[PDB]
Amino acid sequence: DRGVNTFSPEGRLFQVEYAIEAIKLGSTAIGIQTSEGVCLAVEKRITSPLMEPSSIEKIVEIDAHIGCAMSGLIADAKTLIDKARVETQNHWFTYNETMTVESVTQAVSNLALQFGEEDADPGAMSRPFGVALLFGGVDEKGPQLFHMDPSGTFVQCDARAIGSASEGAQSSLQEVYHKSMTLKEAIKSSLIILKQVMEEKLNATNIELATVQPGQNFHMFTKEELEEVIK
Amino acid sequence: TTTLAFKFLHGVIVAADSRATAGAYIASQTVKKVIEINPYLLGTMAGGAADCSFWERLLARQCRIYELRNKERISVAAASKLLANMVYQYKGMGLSMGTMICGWDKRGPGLYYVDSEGNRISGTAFSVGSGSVYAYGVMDRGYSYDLKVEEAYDLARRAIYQATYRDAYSGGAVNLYHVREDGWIRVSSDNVADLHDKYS
Amino acid sequence: GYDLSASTFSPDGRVFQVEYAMKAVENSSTAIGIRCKDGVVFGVEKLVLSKLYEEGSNKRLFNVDRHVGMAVAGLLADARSLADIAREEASNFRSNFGYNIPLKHLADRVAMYVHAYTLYSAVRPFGCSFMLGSYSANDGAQLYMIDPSGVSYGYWGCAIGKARQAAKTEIEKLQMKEMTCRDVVKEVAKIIYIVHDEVKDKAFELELSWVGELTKGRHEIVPKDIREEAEKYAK
Amino acid sequence: NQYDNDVTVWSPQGRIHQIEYAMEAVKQGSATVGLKSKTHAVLVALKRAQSELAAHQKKILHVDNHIGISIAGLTADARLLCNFMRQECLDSRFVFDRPLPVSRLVSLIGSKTQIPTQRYGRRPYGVGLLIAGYDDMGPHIFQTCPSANYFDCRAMSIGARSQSARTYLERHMSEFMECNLDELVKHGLRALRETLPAEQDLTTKNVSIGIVGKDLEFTIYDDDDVSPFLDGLE
Amino acid sequence: TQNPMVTGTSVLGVKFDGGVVIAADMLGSYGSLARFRNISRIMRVNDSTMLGASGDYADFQYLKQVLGQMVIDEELLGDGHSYSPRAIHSWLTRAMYSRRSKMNPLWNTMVIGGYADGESFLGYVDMLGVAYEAPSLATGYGAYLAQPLLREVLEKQPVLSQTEARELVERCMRVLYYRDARSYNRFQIATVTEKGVEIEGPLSAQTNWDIAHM
Amino acid sequence: TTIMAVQFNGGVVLGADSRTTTGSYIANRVTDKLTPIHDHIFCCRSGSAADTQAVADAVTYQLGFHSIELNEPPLVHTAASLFKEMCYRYREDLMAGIIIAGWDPQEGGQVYSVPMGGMMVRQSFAIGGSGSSYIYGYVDATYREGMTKDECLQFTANALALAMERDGSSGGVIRLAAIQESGVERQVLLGDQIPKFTIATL
Amino acid sequence: SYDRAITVFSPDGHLFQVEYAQEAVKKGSTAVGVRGKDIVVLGVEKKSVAKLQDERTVRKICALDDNVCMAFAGLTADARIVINRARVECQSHRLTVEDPVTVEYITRYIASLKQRYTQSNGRRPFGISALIVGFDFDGTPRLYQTDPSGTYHAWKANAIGRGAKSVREFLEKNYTDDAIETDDLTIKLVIKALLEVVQSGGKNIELAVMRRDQPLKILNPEEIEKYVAEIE
Amino acid sequence: FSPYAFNGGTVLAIAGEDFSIVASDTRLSEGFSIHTRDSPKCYKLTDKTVIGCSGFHGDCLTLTKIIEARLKMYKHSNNKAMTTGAIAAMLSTILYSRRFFPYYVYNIIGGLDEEGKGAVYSFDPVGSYQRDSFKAGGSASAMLQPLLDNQVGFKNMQNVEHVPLTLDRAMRLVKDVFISAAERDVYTGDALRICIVTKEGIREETVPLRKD
Amino acid sequence: SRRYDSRTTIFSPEGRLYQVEYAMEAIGHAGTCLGILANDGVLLAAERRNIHKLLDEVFFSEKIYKLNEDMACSVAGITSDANVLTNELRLIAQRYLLQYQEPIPCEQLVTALCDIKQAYTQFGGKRPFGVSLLYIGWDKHYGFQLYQSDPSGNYGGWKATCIGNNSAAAVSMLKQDYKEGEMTLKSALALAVKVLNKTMLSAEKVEIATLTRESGKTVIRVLKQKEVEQLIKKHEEEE
Ligand SMILES: *[B]([O])([O])[C]([C][C]([C])[C])[N]C(=O)C1=[C]N([C]2[C][C][C][C][C]2)N=N1
Ligand SMILES: *[B]([O])([O])[C]([C][C]([C])[C])[N]C(=O)C1=[C]N([C]2[C][C][C][C][C]2)N=N1
Repeated sequence: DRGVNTFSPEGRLFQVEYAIEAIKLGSTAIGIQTSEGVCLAVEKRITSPLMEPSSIEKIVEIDAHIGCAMSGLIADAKTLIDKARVETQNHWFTYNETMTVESVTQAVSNLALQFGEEDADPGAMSRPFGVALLFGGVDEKGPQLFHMDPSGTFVQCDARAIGSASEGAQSSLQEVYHKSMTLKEAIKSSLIILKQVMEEKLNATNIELATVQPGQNFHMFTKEELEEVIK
Repeated sequence: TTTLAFKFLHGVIVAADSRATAGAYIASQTVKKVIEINPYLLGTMAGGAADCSFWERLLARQCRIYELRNKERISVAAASKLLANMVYQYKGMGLSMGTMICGWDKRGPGLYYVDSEGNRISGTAFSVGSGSVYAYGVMDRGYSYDLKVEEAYDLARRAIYQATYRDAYSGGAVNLYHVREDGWIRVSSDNVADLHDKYS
Repeated sequence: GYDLSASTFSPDGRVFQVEYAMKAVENSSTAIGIRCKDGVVFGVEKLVLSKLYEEGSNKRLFNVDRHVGMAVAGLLADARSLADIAREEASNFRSNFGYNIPLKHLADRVAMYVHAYTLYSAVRPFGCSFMLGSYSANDGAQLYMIDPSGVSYGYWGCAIGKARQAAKTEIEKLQMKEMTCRDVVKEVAKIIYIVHDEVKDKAFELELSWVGELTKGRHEIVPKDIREEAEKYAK
Repeated sequence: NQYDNDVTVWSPQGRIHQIEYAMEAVKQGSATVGLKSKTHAVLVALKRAQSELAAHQKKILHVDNHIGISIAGLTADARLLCNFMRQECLDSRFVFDRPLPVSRLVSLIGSKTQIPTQRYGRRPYGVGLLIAGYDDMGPHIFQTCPSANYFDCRAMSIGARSQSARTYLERHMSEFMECNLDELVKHGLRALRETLPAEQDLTTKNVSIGIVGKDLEFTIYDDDDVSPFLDGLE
Repeated sequence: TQNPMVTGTSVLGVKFDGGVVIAADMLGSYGSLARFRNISRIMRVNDSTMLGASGDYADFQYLKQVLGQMVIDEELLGDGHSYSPRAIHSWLTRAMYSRRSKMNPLWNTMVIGGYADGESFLGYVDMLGVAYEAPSLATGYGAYLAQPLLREVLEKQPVLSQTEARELVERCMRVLYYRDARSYNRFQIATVTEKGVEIEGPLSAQTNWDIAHM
Repeated sequence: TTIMAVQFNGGVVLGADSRTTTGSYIANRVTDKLTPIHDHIFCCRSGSAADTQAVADAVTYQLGFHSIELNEPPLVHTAASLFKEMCYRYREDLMAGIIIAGWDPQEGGQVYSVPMGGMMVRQSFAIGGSGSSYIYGYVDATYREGMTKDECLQFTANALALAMERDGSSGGVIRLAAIQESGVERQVLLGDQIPKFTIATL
Repeated sequence: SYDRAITVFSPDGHLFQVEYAQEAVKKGSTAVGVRGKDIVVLGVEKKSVAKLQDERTVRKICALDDNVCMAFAGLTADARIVINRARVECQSHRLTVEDPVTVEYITRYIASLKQRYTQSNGRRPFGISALIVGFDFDGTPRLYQTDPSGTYHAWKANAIGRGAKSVREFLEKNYTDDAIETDDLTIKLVIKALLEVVQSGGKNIELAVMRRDQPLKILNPEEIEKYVAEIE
Repeated sequence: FSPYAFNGGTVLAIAGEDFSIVASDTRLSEGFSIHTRDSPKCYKLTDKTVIGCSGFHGDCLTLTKIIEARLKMYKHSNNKAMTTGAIAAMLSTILYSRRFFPYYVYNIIGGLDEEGKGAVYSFDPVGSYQRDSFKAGGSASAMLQPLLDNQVGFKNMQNVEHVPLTLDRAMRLVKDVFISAAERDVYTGDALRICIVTKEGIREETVPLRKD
Repeated sequence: SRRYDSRTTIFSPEGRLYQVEYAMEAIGHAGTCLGILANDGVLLAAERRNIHKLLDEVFFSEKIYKLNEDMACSVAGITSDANVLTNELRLIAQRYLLQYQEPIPCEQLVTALCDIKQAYTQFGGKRPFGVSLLYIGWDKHYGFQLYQSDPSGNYGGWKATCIGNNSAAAVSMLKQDYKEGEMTLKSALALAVKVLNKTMLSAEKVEIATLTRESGKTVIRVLKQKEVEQLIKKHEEEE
């Protein structure tokens, strides 16, 4: 038996390595960054017809200009999502201005490795958050998509896919995405890629798409909107 | 300071003067005593400029965070209750603020008065500030629940005008707001000097 | 299984963890200390692991006070924190009693702090040994040595590190007592050139620090000119 | 099998397996070179990237106007240490109203990283740092590791396959002092290129440059700002 | 320290061509009583810095030991870096303000005189944390009596010589002995140049009492 | 209260009155103000009786423990530094006017003054208490360098006697102490043995 | 105080402690839930139906507020702690906001506290699942389900505890838009679901309905016997 | 024991469409004596923002140091310099943090906004603030405010065409109002420091005043 | 430190809590305690496991304790754990009476002690209380009551129950002998004696306590040696 802060022989924290393996069992969420806004789409994955699909919130609102798509242990992501919401609200109170997308991802990545048994307090994490996040927003630099995992490493990507079928989805984005692709073109690409890697026939109640454009705010496609692009 | 608010048939009317003083000296005459919490929430300020500004800004940050978690706009009763509990912690410490929360939630228009002392009451017509006594006179006199929008704007403007004429700590311009079901709108911002030429 | 914690005795009555911490001091470079008629000379053979390092990097000689010196062996990270612990004790003592802390008391105070890491499971014993040298008009020339177990003793000529059993036979031929400080420096640099292995080890820088009447009771690093000449005498 | 689980467990050979495993974390990171002349200090970091649509991770970070660092190892750990160094530099400018000497800031990092390797339940910082700064004693290039040890070097390289870069720096170190910024930044770029595989070569999107000198505050060149230095290498 | 006990009077300070000169009388007053007539109120921080404190003497002795440790601590590292007169002044300003913000200040008024990197530095820190730099300083009752004299010489001759500044300091000390009821005719004169900090004294002034016969 | 300490070649000479008054009433007319901190280190107490006793006990404890660890006779300056620390630390809570005087192998006979505020200054002779104000001019005009251990005892007895007559808070007997390298020698001066000065009469 | 990490990840990215907490929920009594139009029902199987035990002191259905009530499955001792903490939040929500809590708000709080115990030091995860059922201010019946991990979902009809899969499959094929048409109809669908995972159902079933603008109403044995006769 | 000291000093701030002038006297005083004759109350925050403080010098020296550190920390996490409006909003929260032991400082931030037009923010001791065109704070704030109102704001004038505030006309106005404040206020005198914030950086001008 | 840890509050593969289950095994090897609810009162018939020819009688009882004015209890398990538990029960009842100035209801008291028992099985890393309790009392809301409690923190109200040595054998006997709703104190004592004998008696090997109501006052009393002796003889007449 080992402690939570134990390094392996290859130089990797065991706990973090197992937390990254827990994100391969979560739903897939494809994010595509363009010049006219960011687009996020997640696979809801309902396991029962009695289960209400509107209670599954894989994509949340961090602020008016920032969205968030998560994968892996959804319950652990509720603590990271609240930190991000309080961080962007705190920034506004102190500087009277919106926080940048990279700044929000940085503040959420700081808690990633904040865990341990010894030399800790009552309200301290005992393990790492087994969840990955896809931050998409619009600041002074325009549309920006960020990715944060259990290790606490946040990087920027033009197109990212996290979840169970990430490997298959990531490759399908590498040859269908270009720098001049429109936001409407990105929404179709994501939907097409999502439909391929999914088990259940994609429909209006299965997935959940969200978009954040320069002049607009965070927006979640409804049933009607989703149906339009589905056909 | 002179701020008034009253809810008639067509929503809530909010009016205030724009003058800050540093004793006998008139610090400024373009101060905004009405702060916007959000599109359906208004907040007036009276008393300590730094006190009302910092605490109403703190309430606005609390209302935005509340709407992200519950995925819905906060009510006028909850907004005032939030602010009331905030200032209660520092009760009898020097805080000086007399705000009025107005908005249009589920139960129609709502107008609450919240001071630093501890008060938190709901009503149909309030008036905070050093010139509030003068504003009450004109307000009540011309107040009617079936007042027309144009007639309500006149009443609110005339009420702040007479209060700035009698009170030395009230002056500047007269900012008028109108809260509706679709959200509050900035009616006007007439200057007191121009109002004096029209009422004479 | 009786050697995983410092708060465990083995059947024979030994604390294996503290014995394992002494193994780290026997893997480090050799540092010697010689006390004479009016001072203490520290000689540490700094083993340069790379050519990219600057001449003077990773020093093993620090001034814990203005009259006290400190040569170390074993882990450097642990020894650096012990040097800062010794500085605090020396500084706290001057602000309480109003004068320089005696070497005997400073050694004992720092040895007691080192012995506290050899009793619990929450911490591990320091993996380093060190010598403390000083000079005082009222006292004289003192030289103490503390190991990983927290034991501090007085000496005439001490030696720690890998080649300490071979460096102690070279210091036994010297008559330190009657010897001065300028004559000892040479002998100190000669013993470090004899015990140092030119085969197993590579390049090595010779460090030299002293403290006595010569430097008016102030511990310093031996002057470049005097160090350069002493290095030529060794060769 | 039972001596490599805790940092407070000395092994029979007199070593701490946990600290040795923490030094492997720095060995998995991308190479980062750090050399200096007599008036400048340069840190050329080779950025990495997973997917083709992903951006290159930042390797060079701001600490102060006279201090800059290059990371190699745990991303999160690096940030943690960077915040401490930034706070330490701020305190020095607030109290003494002057830049904190680079060497004095390196001792603060060595003490903060030593504590964790002696307490039970804690772990060492899994990251290596290459600090480039300039103060009253000229330009410096320090190197800190997971085992709370720091070295004062004329040139240094840490990360994956940094032995190829270190070898190159060891034969060109003599001609570093009397050499202008332009030539000294290209001397480090050549060393950073040596660690890379034979095929792929340095570009303007996988290389980061950080310079600090006697009459220049720490600057970080990334995309279009590194072409100037890049142009001039075979 | 809400109420000072044994206090010191004014401390003079004037920058000259190649250094700074500081003077202070050696007297510890207990109210109106001259209790201790041989206490040094000037301390040499390091090779390029000197300090002269007025006010509560117990507070000065606490600062003297808190500063001495700092200098000693920095010299143990031996990395070449050393605290400059401006860095010590800054440190004192933060220490005075911090104490004043906690409603428990060190009742003192310091005059920091130094000489580093070819520049003469003359700082001034009071108990409230108020600090500034000037060509000539004077604390206590010296700001009303000696300050006017020092300022009247630096207006027609901005740059002074070592001998000229020293001759001006003696004139100010003599004037302070005629009008300050808490001063002694025994003072010290510290000078910081390129060679270091040097303290002389006790010295005295040449008082004349011709007006007593008229 | 009228305490006094002077020094000579060998060591030092201490002296104090013995009156403890609570208003206009003498609660203790034979108080022993001279307190031994160590073998060759004494201290005269002045100010608050409860404050000086508490501090002296604390210092005596700290000095005893410090001297047992160092295995050497404690320095008089060390004892004075300890006193100064507590006097300065709790200057807003204590009311003391301690005068540390002893003898050590290093510096010999030393006299230290630690007034109310908590400052520490070494002098050749020191006077403290409420009755020391009346003998300030006397000690300045009578003290001469080179006084022997016998002249110091007569100098202290003369000054204390002069302060006891003018001060209402000073009186009773006179407790002297001569500390040298040989040891400490206490001595009390009662009625007839107390120096007398003819009161000016017409 | 204890600060040991109880719940930690494993080689396959699993959280064993939470998986063992879900194993304890499977050994609990079956708790069924069915959302109707103007009535929410809750059914709980009574395993230990001893004749010498006051049945009012050992119920699985509780009321958090006047519009919210819940049922559980797993360790009874833990359910009590979770039920009383949720009751304090309902009273706290009423003190801060004039209106009463919504079904989802309290479900979110109950699930958030469960996730909190699966990631803190010195504690172990809760071994219970909850079926929070109630009505909002709009009159919209609600039904949520929280589990040991801390995740909750809205449902139309769900079952928890031992043999929850068998009952869930029966609800999927039986829950239509005609089975919950009338008050009695919705109550009869809950009693039918419990009849496939119980022995001689009728005297071992305890259900409580919750109509609009009305407090929790526990139907006694006599009333439950009348419903079993109509399902024959 | 009083933890505050009135040190005097006045600071001015006028905003244009392409510039922003922030001026202040350089005399530090206490009671009736003059501490130093060379103590400007203008501090360069960023490349387009200058802060001016007056009042208790101890708080001015500390507030300024805090602002300098807050700007550095903000640039480290946000990777960009703080704007004039963000520096004004942050100062409000810093002044109000010490609400029960407030800084006796009168701050007047002057710089350029995002668009590029001059911006002036006036602050109160506890933290309250607002953006205006011109502002005067200090010991001569009541002596200069009325003049700026008339001259720059064109108040109480019936026949004026309201000519745009040029940078050359504003430079004379700051010099003129400070020459009148040195004739009446005993805390204003000796030297006037003028900082001009434009798009080409911050320029500094120094003019002498009365010494009596 | 983490190797010596026994991990008491930890789940197991089956989803059970070992420590709590091992504490339940220790309660099955303790003196049999039985409680019966009647119409005019409730009693506690526990068997004494502390029998010897050299033991003193000193105290008023050995297993049955008084919580407050209208409540009593009988423990079964670790003797030292009950001393801690019953002392805490008295504190809870005094704290409640100091707050509302009324006797604490029986179910509220039992519930409060169960919250403490369940806290030792979820966090703290300490072993659980190895004791099972039986409570009898009277309140204005439900009158006479009888509750049981185990080491896990679980509790429940009963009419007749038994904890200890032969709980399962005694419980079965009570099941086929308890006339629910028509039981009197006098007829309940027979039941206790009848069940206590068939699950093990002398008048010194057992201890009985009854709780009845007299003139708006709860009366708790332990039956005397003679008082019990007669009961034992009357059961022999029917055998
Ligand atoms: B009003 O007159 O109440 C007005 C309302 C504010 C602007 C929202 N208040 C002020 O004018 C005002 C005055 N002061 C302080 C008075 C004491 C000196 C410092 C200013 N604060 N707000
Ligand atoms: B002396 O007069 O200063 C003397 C010095 C002491 C004895 C060390 N002080 C006192 O006379 C004195 C008396 N008291 C108390 C007053 C209240 C009643 C008890 C005695 N404190 N100091």
